[PDB]
Amino acid sequence: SYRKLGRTSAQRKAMLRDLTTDLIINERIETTETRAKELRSVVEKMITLGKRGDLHARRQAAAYIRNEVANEENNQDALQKLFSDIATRYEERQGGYTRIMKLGPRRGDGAPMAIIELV
Amino acid sequence: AVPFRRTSKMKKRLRRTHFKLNVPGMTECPSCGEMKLSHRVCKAC
Amino acid sequence: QAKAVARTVRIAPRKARLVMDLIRGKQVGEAVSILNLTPRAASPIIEKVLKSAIANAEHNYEMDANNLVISQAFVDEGPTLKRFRPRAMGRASQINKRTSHITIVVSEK
RNA sequence: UUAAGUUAGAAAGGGCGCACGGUGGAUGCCUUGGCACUAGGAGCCGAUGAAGGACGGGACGAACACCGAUAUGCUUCGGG
RNA sequence: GACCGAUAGUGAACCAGUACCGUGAGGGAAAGGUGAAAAGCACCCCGGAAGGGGAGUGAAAGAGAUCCUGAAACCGUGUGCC
RNA sequence: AUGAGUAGCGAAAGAGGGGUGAGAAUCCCCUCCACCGAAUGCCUAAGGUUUCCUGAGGAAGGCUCGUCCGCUCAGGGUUAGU
RNA sequence: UAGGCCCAGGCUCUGGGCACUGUCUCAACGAGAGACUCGGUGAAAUUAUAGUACCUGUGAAGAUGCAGGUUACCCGCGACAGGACGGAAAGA
RNA sequence: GAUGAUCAGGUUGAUAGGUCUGAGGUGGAAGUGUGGCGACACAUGGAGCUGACAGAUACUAAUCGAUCGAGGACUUAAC
Repeated sequence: SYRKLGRTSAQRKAMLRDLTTDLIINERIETTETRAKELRSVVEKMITLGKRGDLHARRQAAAYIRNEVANEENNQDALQKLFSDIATRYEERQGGYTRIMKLGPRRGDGAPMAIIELV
Repeated sequence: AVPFRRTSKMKKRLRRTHFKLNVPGMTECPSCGEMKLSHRVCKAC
Repeated sequence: QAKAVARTVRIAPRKARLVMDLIRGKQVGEAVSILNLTPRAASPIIEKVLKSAIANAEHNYEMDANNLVISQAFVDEGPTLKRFRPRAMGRASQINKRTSHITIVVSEK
């Protein structure tokens, strides 16, 4: 099935949306191991939506991506980055746009940490 | 639910026999000689 | 043989002995890696004591850092500090903040 | 080789003894303080402001002790 | 002083009628010991520090600041026999 | 000492990037997200008595941590004929 | 967020009818908090010592510890509530 | 499956995710065009969307490694 991640039904959705947008922005994220394991699927689905490029997929993506700035130099939205920069980079891959690398335990709570990045 | 009697030393030591830690699973980094957890990362290794 | 002791360390002895049992008897170079990769709160302290013992072995007795092994490794009890009123947030009484003396001895094999 | 018999050793941990430590302040030595008396003194202070205090005073923090805007001291007469 | 010697002797050998408790009258503790002399650890090493290991002082450093002696409960490490 | 590394550690929304630093889940900044709004807002009493500001700090204390604090230490700070 | 209706008598009480339902026939699934595992911290009641099986008897109250027999490799973790000479109780 | 445990796999491989194609569920998406004063209706068009289900596909992750684990006692008898 799917993990509940210790949240309620709405907080889980909010954290997933936030992490997806953050990974789109920064190209590489550090978070817990299970959060990355659950984030992989949604971020790959949104990359798949961006690879289409039509208006319908653009609005489906917009109904889930946060309103944040990718880079201030060109006044570029995260959605614009998704549909212009990444979709062009992964034009030949059939799936598997991410990779998780395990780091080790956190000091505060012993949680297992992991880096999730775009290939 | 009240301890009828104190616990002797020998019984305490016997109960504490499974309360111990495990040696970690460590491999040596191809480049470098650092040791990391298996399936963990260390290019900086 | 060389020794290094850490006195009145703010850690419960029973929790430090769990790691002390892991590392004793091992070669001194391998032991550091185990301490680095164990996720316990006594590891950093025991690692500092072990590094101090290794240092004394080279700067004071001119023994080599290789060919060194952990001979003795134990944890003793230190003076206990008594907090009589954890009434702050807690409803408990006379909490005991325990303490430890950590000792490590190394020698040549 | 087969069959039928005997025993040994094994320690995850534990028990007894021994060696070595930690903690904790009994014990032993010691005395700055007390207790019970003895022999002498002296048995009142105060509106010319008492007993007891508050606040202050040092080159530089707080406190004790000393002192009172002449404030960590003034004058005199003696001792040293 | 055929009186006590730090749980004793005053409640008080130590900044004690203090700290604390109570609205108040009032109740009322705990707590002595480095060394002959600070000569109280320059300097080197590990460590952010604390704390250690050398070096040095000292008769003694296992006399290093709750620093004379240091028992028992309690907590550990090694090992002979089961 | 035992119970025992046990019961606790209460609501209630956070996530990432950067910084500082020996060390970051917990401190600072940014971004988005979320909660109150006849209050969880503004002022001003009673009461408290320096808790206020700046720098330093990592003994102790803060139900975890701590580079942070109502904690510690040095300097400062309160102006009326209405 | 915010009352179930109607027909009665007696002044609020007793009614009656309807509506409605997990009250139950009889329970099933789902959400959260705790439980559980991992990292940090960390108490209390209680406590003669203890390597502390069961049955049938014996016995100053009711046998783990007395006699005779029957069973049982060493050490844990999670549950149950049987004993708990646990506490509540209360008759009396 | 509380945790241990059990079971399927670890790059001569389909273990899980992704992708592609399906199964089932909901039910006629966005944009555009048309009709209407308007709320709306029709066409494009069983359309769009789709967690835990199936088959292909090494695209991503199961890397490298480390540890443990025998050398088979004696007696008698039949061979």
